[PDB]
Amino acid sequence: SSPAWTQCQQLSQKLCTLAWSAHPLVGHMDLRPHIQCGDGCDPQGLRDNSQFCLQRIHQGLIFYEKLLGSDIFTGEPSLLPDSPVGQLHASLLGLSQLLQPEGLSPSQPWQRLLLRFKILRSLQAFVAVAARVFAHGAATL
Amino acid sequence: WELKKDVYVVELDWYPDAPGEMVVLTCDTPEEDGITWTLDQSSEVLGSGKTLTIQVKEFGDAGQYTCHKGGEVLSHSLLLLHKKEDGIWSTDILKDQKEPKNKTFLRCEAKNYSGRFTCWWLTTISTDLTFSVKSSRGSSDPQGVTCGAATLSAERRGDNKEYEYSVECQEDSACPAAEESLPIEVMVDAVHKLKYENYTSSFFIRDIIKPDPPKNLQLKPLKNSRQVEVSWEYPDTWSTPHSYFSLTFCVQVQKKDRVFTDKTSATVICRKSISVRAQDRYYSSSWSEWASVPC
Amino acid sequence: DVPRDLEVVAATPTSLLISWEHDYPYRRYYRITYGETGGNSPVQEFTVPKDVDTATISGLKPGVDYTITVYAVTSSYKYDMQYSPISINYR
Ligand SMILES: *[C@@H]1O[C@H](CO)[C@@H](O[C@@H]2O[C@H](CO)[C@@H](O[C@@H]3O[C@H](CO)[C@@H](O)[C@H](O[C@H]4O[C@H](CO)[C@@H](O)[C@H](O)[C@@H]4O)[C@@H]3O)[C@H](O)[C@H]2NC(C)=O)[C@H](O)[C@H]1NC(C)=O
Repeated sequence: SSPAWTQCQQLSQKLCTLAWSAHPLVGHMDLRPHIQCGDGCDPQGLRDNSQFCLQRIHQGLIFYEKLLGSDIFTGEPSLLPDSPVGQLHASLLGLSQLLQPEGLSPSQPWQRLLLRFKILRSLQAFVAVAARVFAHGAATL
Repeated sequence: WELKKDVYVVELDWYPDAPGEMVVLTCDTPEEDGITWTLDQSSEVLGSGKTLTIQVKEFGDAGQYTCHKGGEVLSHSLLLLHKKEDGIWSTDILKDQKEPKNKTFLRCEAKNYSGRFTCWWLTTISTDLTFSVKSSRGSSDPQGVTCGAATLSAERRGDNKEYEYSVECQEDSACPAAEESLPIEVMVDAVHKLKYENYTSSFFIRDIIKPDPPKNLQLKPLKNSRQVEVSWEYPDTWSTPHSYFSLTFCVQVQKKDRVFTDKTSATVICRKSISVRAQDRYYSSSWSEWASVPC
Repeated sequence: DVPRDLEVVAATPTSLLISWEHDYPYRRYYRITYGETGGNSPVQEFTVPKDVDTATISGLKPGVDYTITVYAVTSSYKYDMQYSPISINYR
């Protein structure tokens, strides 16, 4: 029942670090599934009932692990050796498992490079929300 | 097009050649009698009839058009010019900041996740300027953001004679903890005399965050140790609860000797000076300005 | 402009050797710009790779205040994270 707040806090913090450790875009440039207010991931909401929030976080993590393991990321143009995608994927898996242990297509290469950037940006926002949730829960619950 | 009641913007392809647009003005009245038209303060009759056709080519063609009948003023319309030069709308009024990136005319910053932020811009011009600021989250089903009046905020001899304007905005229904889906759009209408220009910016609050510096920076001697205990607090403006909206810090004694910590304290060897800055612990965004204390 | 994080390490009557500290790992490379403080000169610029924190600014003019700025370039996208520039004024 205790979703191991401390371990979740530590993992979510590492996910935030990884997500900002490298810039996604290559030699490439251009100019041009969300935790909403009703999802109860805000402090007052986590206070009353935390299961809603944690279910929403779990669903988000599964969503991103699926994207990171998809052909958008595996396959050409091949990710650089400095990419944190490998580690990010493993950490998303790691965390989703701590939450519940028991139990739109890439074509042209320029389009995968841009999609990877977009997914990673959106992932940064998501992981930050999760990190604040686990840190508050760890400190107050 | 109408930029407010009785204020029109023309749109001209601006070239030394330019035939400059035919505009049809209509007198607001019922109608078809001894109507005459004048421009600005000149008594020169430009035409008669319920409509007046103008070949708008220069600023001399803009201004206040007034229609009259039987010694009475019927209606008045102000014409402004929006220049398009070599296919791009003019940006003569505002100076380019180049700060986060190039062609940057509007700069926006947020000190916390409350839906409150500030935008600023620069100008060389001091007189006959008006600005109007509007904002919304998204374009499609736009959600309200309320902005205050634009105001001079700083004025920084001639070579360096520049004026800085600013506005403060607040998102109407903000949810600081939520993952933002649609960006905030900011639009500035700028009018210099009879010249119209518009400027726009688009961003997520998370990306414009820059915390204020850490507060109450202090040095406390340690007992059977001979180094100091550096301490500080989160800035008053930062979002609360701090247990959720966490910060990370950098302590520097003066590469130069730098320590990183999530704690609001650190232990260093103070020579004969200590600086601390802050950043969002989980997203990133800009580091705050430094807070210093002499060793 | 007392404490530092971008600093002039060395200097001649026509040059400055500048140095700074890496602060944003999400950087792609650095952009350096320089021009007379009064801003009556154009502002010249050049780039430096991500992993380089030192540069030489040649052909300057003595008795001329120069504003030197350094940016940590991420990208140029409408919604990419854009970090604040850091600058100093010298001579
Ligand atoms: C920033 O600058 C741009 C360029 O000046 C500016 O765009 C212009 O805005 C107006 C209004 O949004 C545009 O007009 C619209 O398009 C057509 C033709 O005018 C019509 O669908 C509408 O016009 C009116 O027509 C009738 C009156 O004549 C009425 O039935 C009614 O009042 C209609 O509204 C419509 O408004 C204009 O075309 C653009 N310009 C370009 C190049 O497309 C933009 O609005 C500025 N931003 C701000 C915040 O003001």
